Amino acid sequence: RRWQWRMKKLG
Repeated sequence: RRWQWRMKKLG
């Protein structure tokens, strides 16, 4: 993963 998001991309 390019980072450690959670659900920011989803929308």
